[PDB]
Amino acid sequence: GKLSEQLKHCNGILKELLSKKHAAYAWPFYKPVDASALGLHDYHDIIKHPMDLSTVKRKMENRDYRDAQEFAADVRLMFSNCYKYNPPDHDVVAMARKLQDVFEFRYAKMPD
Ligand SMILES: CC(=O)Nc1c(F)cc(C(=O)N[C@H]2CC[C@H](O)CC2)cc1O[C@@H](C)c1ccccc1
Repeated sequence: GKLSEQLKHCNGILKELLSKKHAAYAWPFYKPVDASALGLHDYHDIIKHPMDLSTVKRKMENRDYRDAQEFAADVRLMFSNCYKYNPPDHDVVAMARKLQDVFEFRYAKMPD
Protein backbone atom coordinates (compact mmCIF):
# COMPACT_ATOMS: atom_id res chain seq x y z
CA GLY A 1 0.00 0.00 0.00
CA LYS A 2 0.86 3.76 0.18
CA LEU A 3 2.21 3.55 3.81
CA SER A 4 4.46 0.52 2.94
CA GLU A 5 5.72 2.39 -0.22
CA GLN A 6 6.36 5.65 1.76
CA LEU A 7 8.19 3.60 4.48
CA LYS A 8 10.40 2.02 1.72
CA HIS A 9 11.35 5.61 0.63
CA CYS A 10 12.12 6.33 4.35
CA ASN A 11 14.26 3.13 4.55
CA GLY A 12 16.11 4.31 1.37
CA ILE A 13 16.82 7.72 3.02
CA LEU A 14 17.98 5.95 6.24
CA LYS A 15 20.41 3.71 4.22
CA GLU A 16 21.77 6.88 2.48
CA LEU A 17 22.23 8.76 5.83
CA LEU A 18 24.27 5.72 7.11
CA SER A 19 26.25 5.36 3.78
CA LYS A 20 29.99 6.21 3.31
CA LYS A 21 28.83 9.08 0.96
CA HIS A 22 27.84 11.17 4.07
CA ALA A 23 30.15 9.59 6.74
CA ALA A 24 32.36 12.75 7.06
CA TYR A 25 29.40 14.64 8.72
CA ALA A 26 26.95 11.77 9.63
CA TRP A 27 29.26 9.96 12.14
CA PRO A 28 28.23 11.93 15.33
CA PHE A 29 24.60 10.72 14.71
CA TYR A 30 25.43 6.98 14.20
CA LYS A 31 24.95 5.97 17.90
CA PRO A 32 23.26 7.53 20.99
CA VAL A 33 25.17 10.58 22.36
CA ASP A 34 27.49 9.15 25.07
CA ALA A 35 27.04 12.11 27.50
CA SER A 36 29.34 10.56 30.19
CA ALA A 37 32.13 9.74 27.62
CA LEU A 38 32.00 13.33 26.13
CA GLY A 39 31.81 14.96 29.63
CA LEU A 40 28.33 16.46 28.83
CA HIS A 41 26.95 16.01 32.40
CA ASP A 42 23.99 18.38 31.61
CA TYR A 43 23.00 16.59 28.31
CA HIS A 44 20.09 14.49 29.80
CA ASP A 45 18.83 17.53 31.82
CA ILE A 46 18.53 19.55 28.54
CA ILE A 47 17.60 16.71 26.06
CA LYS A 48 14.49 14.82 27.34
CA HIS A 49 14.15 12.54 24.23
CA PRO A 50 17.57 11.49 22.83
CA MET A 51 17.52 10.15 19.23
CA ASP A 52 20.19 8.84 16.80
CA LEU A 53 20.36 6.87 13.52
CA SER A 54 21.02 3.45 15.22
CA THR A 55 17.72 3.95 17.17
CA VAL A 56 15.88 4.99 13.94
CA LYS A 57 17.34 1.86 12.21
CA ARG A 58 16.20 -0.45 15.09
CA LYS A 59 12.68 1.13 15.02
CA MET A 60 12.51 0.70 11.17
CA GLU A 61 13.72 -2.97 11.41
CA ASN A 62 11.15 -3.69 14.23
CA ARG A 63 8.33 -2.12 12.07
CA ASP A 64 7.85 0.47 14.90
CA TYR A 65 7.12 3.33 12.40
CA ARG A 66 3.51 3.12 11.10
CA ASP A 67 4.06 5.94 8.50
CA ALA A 68 6.68 8.30 6.95
CA GLN A 69 5.60 11.20 9.28
CA GLU A 70 6.55 9.11 12.39
CA PHE A 71 9.98 8.24 10.87
CA ALA A 72 10.57 11.93 9.89
CA ALA A 73 9.64 13.09 13.45
CA ASP A 74 12.49 10.91 14.92
CA VAL A 75 15.08 12.07 12.30
CA ARG A 76 14.13 15.75 12.96
CA LEU A 77 14.12 15.15 16.79
CA MET A 78 17.76 13.95 16.36
CA PHE A 79 18.71 17.25 14.59
CA SER A 80 16.59 19.41 17.00
CA ASN A 81 18.43 17.86 20.03
CA CYS A 82 21.78 18.85 18.40
CA TYR A 83 20.51 22.47 17.76
CA LYS A 84 19.06 22.72 21.34
CA TYR A 85 22.16 21.47 23.25
CA ASN A 86 25.05 22.97 21.18
CA PRO A 87 26.07 26.57 20.34
CA PRO A 88 25.06 27.27 16.70
CA ASP A 89 28.73 27.77 15.51
CA HIS A 90 29.96 24.34 16.88
CA ASP A 91 31.32 21.79 14.30
CA VAL A 92 28.67 19.16 15.34
CA VAL A 93 25.90 21.72 14.44
CA ALA A 94 27.55 22.39 11.00
CA MET A 95 27.52 18.56 10.49
CA ALA A 96 23.84 18.31 11.66
CA ARG A 97 22.87 21.10 9.14
CA LYS A 98 24.63 19.24 6.25
CA LEU A 99 23.02 15.84 7.11
CA GLN A 100 19.58 17.53 7.58
CA ASP A 101 19.97 19.10 4.07
CA VAL A 102 20.54 15.53 2.68
CA PHE A 103 17.47 14.34 4.67
CA GLU A 104 15.02 17.19 3.84
CA PHE A 105 15.77 17.24 0.06
CA ARG A 106 15.29 13.44 -0.31
CA TYR A 107 12.28 13.32 2.13
CA ALA A 108 10.64 15.96 -0.17
CA LYS A 109 10.87 13.37 -3.06
CA MET A 110 8.37 11.11 -1.11
CA PRO A 111 6.10 9.15 -3.54
CA ASP A 112 2.38 10.20 -3.33
C1 LIG B 1 25.02 14.27 18.22
C2 LIG B 1 25.68 15.35 19.02
O1 LIG B 1 25.23 16.49 19.07
N1 LIG B 1 26.80 14.97 19.70
C3 LIG B 1 27.58 15.90 20.44
C4 LIG B 1 27.03 16.76 21.37
F1 LIG B 1 25.71 16.64 21.65
C5 LIG B 1 27.76 17.70 22.04
C6 LIG B 1 29.12 17.81 21.78
C7 LIG B 1 29.97 18.84 22.45
O2 LIG B 1 31.14 18.60 22.75
N2 LIG B 1 29.40 20.04 22.62
C8 LIG B 1 30.10 21.17 23.22
C9 LIG B 1 29.34 22.46 22.97
C10 LIG B 1 29.98 23.66 23.67
C11 LIG B 1 30.18 23.39 25.14
O3 LIG B 1 30.81 24.51 25.78
C12 LIG B 1 31.00 22.15 25.33
C13 LIG B 1 30.31 20.95 24.71
C14 LIG B 1 29.71 16.98 20.83
C15 LIG B 1 28.95 16.03 20.16
O4 LIG B 1 29.46 15.16 19.23
C16 LIG B 1 30.88 14.86 19.29
C17 LIG B 1 31.01 13.40 18.92
C18 LIG B 1 31.59 15.79 18.34
C19 LIG B 1 32.75 16.52 18.75
C20 LIG B 1 33.39 17.37 17.87
C21 LIG B 1 32.90 17.53 16.58
C22 LIG B 1 31.78 16.83 16.18
C23 LIG B 1 31.13 15.97 17.04
